[PDB]
Amino acid sequence: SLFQTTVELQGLIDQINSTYVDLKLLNRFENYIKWPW
Amino acid sequence: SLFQTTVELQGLIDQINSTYVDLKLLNRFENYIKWPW
Ligand SMILES: *[C@@H]1O[C@H](CO)[C@@H](O[C@@H]2O[C@H](CO)[C@@H](O[C@@H]3O[C@H](CO[C@H]4O[C@H](CO[C@H]5O[C@H](CO)[C@@H](O)[C@H](O)[C@@H]5O)[C@@H](O[C@H]5O[C@H](CO)[C@@H](O)[C@H](O)[C@@H]5O)[C@H](O)[C@@H]4O)[C@@H](O[C@H]4O[C@H](CO)[C@@H](O)[C@H](O)[C@@H]4O)[C@H](O)[C@@H]3O)[C@H](O)[C@H]2NC(C)=O)[C@H](O)[C@H]1NC(C)=O
Ligand SMILES: *[C@@H]1O[C@H](CO)[C@@H](O[C@@H]2O[C@H](CO)[C@@H](O[C@@H]3O[C@H](CO[C@H]4O[C@H](CO[C@H]5O[C@H](CO)[C@@H](O)[C@H](O)[C@@H]5O)[C@@H](O[C@H]5O[C@H](CO)[C@@H](O)[C@H](O)[C@@H]5O)[C@H](O)[C@@H]4O)[C@@H](O[C@H]4O[C@H](CO)[C@@H](O)[C@H](O)[C@@H]4O)[C@H](O)[C@@H]3O)[C@H](O)[C@H]2NC(C)=O)[C@H](O)[C@H]1NC(C)=O
Repeated sequence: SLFQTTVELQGLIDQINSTYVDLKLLNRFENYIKWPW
Repeated sequence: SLFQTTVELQGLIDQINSTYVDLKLLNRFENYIKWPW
């Protein structure tokens, strides 16, 4: 039971890590390029 | 073991929740200020 819980938690951590990386990358990309495009 | 798992989960939640606050602050700031520079 503890192993299954930890595996699910690790999958969730990986997903959240990837999604925050993507969101921060999108924010930096929108800051990098000019506005009126 | 359960205390360690709960501590890891709480540490994850704190980072998630602070990241959500940080993202929403930037979103609100960008909503307040008009797009043109
Ligand atoms: C979940 O999200 C997390 C984001 O919050 C993410 O963690 C971060 O991921 C980044 C990549 O996506 C990591 O960036 C890497 O940085 C490498 C450079 O590391 C050098 O510095 C280390 C220590 O520096 C720290 O402290 C200084 C201040 O002194 C600070 O400015 C830095 O930002 C760091 O915080 C060195 O580690 C050594 O020292 C520590 C103790 O401080 C020891 O514990 C270590 O064992 C070790 O002895 C390290 O050796 C490096 O010198 C990038 O490496 C580039 O540069 C080196 C030369 O420095 C080249 O040789 C490489 O080829 C490469 O070009 C690397 O590419 C990457 O950019 C970031 O470090 C992560 N942060 C933490 C805290 O871990 C998680 O990864 C993510 N989860 C998953 C699963 O992905
Ligand atoms: C870190 O993350 C945190 C969670 O992600 C976050 O906290 C969240 O903040 C939100 C607001 O920013 C909160 O949403 C509000 O919810 C109000 C409703 O609250 C009522 O229920 C409370 C109890 O909730 C429990 O039960 C529900 C199911 O009903 C469950 O979903 C919850 O998870 C809880 O288990 C009541 O609190 C009472 O009981 C607790 C103990 O359980 C006591 O400690 C309290 O002191 C209190 O006695 C509360 O009183 C409410 O009854 C929304 O209120 C609407 O509805 C009420 C009627 O119910 C109206 O009167 C209001 O006018 C309004 O219309 C409110 O609008 C908002 O949506 C969210 O609940 C928080 N989550 C948690 C877990 O607390 C943190 O903000 C975040 N950190 C930072 C820095 O942001």
